[PDB]
Amino acid sequence: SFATRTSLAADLAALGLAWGDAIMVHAAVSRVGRLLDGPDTIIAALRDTVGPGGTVLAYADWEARYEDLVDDAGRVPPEWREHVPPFDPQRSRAIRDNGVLPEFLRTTPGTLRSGNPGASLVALGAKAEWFTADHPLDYGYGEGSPLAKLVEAGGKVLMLGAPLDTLTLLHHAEHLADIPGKRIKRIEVPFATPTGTQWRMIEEFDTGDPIVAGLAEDYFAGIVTEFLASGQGRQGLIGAAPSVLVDAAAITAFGVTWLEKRFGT
Amino acid sequence: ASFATRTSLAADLAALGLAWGDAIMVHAAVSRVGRLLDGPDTIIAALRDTVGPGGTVLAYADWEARYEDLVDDAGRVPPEWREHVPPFDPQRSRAIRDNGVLPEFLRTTPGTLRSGNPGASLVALGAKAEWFTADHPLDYGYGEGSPLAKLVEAGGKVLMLGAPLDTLTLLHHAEHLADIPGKRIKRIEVPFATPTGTQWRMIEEFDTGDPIVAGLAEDYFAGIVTEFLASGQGRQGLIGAAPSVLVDAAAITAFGVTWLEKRFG
Ligand SMILES: [Cl-]
Ligand SMILES: [Cl-]
Repeated sequence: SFATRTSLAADLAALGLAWGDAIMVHAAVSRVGRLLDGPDTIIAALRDTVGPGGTVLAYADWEARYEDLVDDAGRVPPEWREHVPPFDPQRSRAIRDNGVLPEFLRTTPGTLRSGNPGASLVALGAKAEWFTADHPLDYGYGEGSPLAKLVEAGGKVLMLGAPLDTLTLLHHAEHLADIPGKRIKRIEVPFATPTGTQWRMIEEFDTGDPIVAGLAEDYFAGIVTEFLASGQGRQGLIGAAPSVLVDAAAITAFGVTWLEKRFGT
Repeated sequence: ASFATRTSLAADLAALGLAWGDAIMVHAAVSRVGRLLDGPDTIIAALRDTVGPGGTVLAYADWEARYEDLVDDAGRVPPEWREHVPPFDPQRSRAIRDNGVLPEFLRTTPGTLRSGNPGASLVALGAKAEWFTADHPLDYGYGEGSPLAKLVEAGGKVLMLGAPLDTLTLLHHAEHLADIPGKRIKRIEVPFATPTGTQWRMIEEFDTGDPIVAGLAEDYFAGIVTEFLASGQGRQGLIGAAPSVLVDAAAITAFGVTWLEKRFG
């Protein structure tokens, strides 16, 4: 049978999602079961559960398919530059590699989208403007980023059936961790401007593979599983989906400690 | 792989016979097109570039209407479910994604309009978008005065861009027009969003979920299209990597009516 916006809100409240929360969601929509409005049922239920003073967020990123073309310095070959679609935070699609919910949130009326393309978040609700403002273009998973703001605001992250290694916030722990050997990525990015396309080199720690050597690609999942084993966070069903709800500040500190124990001096 | 671009796709579309000023309805299987530098949006952009500002780009939106699984044998929603069913909102309801994401991506392109009969709804973007989407009759929404009838009246075109040939929605307008006996009729209750809340209405139309009459294969539209091509009409060729078929809307409609009337008839 169908789960509804009402039934999902009951499940979310039971799992610990609280009135006024800033909630970042990662979802595997099919695992939730039958939904009367599909992915939009999830968005509506989240909004119902945090209420008007809460904020609903997701990781947008952008497709940036031209990245396959760049040279070893990260630059776009001259013959391709004119063809590459520039980033526009109001128009560029969210990436769909981990389901359609971020794109569906992006196109829900009222949603705002932050300005660092590959690190961009979407936000809908009371603090959406603040969460998406002034996203630094370099090291966009670090200080002053939407992820840093989620920690500062005491926000939460919900894995709604999503694979645990897709918890984007742990890239903020990677950025913060005092460990050596961090992998740095440099890539040229085109930005839409009223005066035309402006290209800029972006530098950040790589988030496409673990920040340091010796880790499997899915190592974030193990960090989350250890966090839960330590007695932190909450687990329960949302619809039919096994789900995990964690405090943003708590999981970030745990991930920093996890990395510093294994790679620090 | 190489990347197709909005420039290269526009060249392919012009080569296939798409013309400046055309009203073009597109059905697309994005995966058949090969690598696209801006994904499905490359296709939309190339279509707009080829027809220009005086042209119009259309697609079949429909809507998910998942509650249809709940209706009783007269098509009505049982009382315990009525409050939970998301109402149709032409500006908000997703396009159905059964035949790919392009209609939904077109729907969320700035400026696109969406017609008011949910299950028969078209999206339209361009010079005649208001006319194409206005006053869509709620009963028999594939018939007179519908966006599909208007496409025929305007001398528009239909492009199967890698799409299976039996997904040519316009041939449901031929089914509506054909003077044949035994036509199957569908009745279903539909909720509409309004300023004062949900308003329910019974909709009646010829059933477009199965062939209009008994004795036809489920994919019989595909055979009509290939017979149309075999008669010397229409154009065939690649768009990007995708085998594609471009037909005149008025011509394929008359052909399909004649095809049905010859047989049933
Ligand atoms: Cl879905
Ligand atoms: Cl379709």
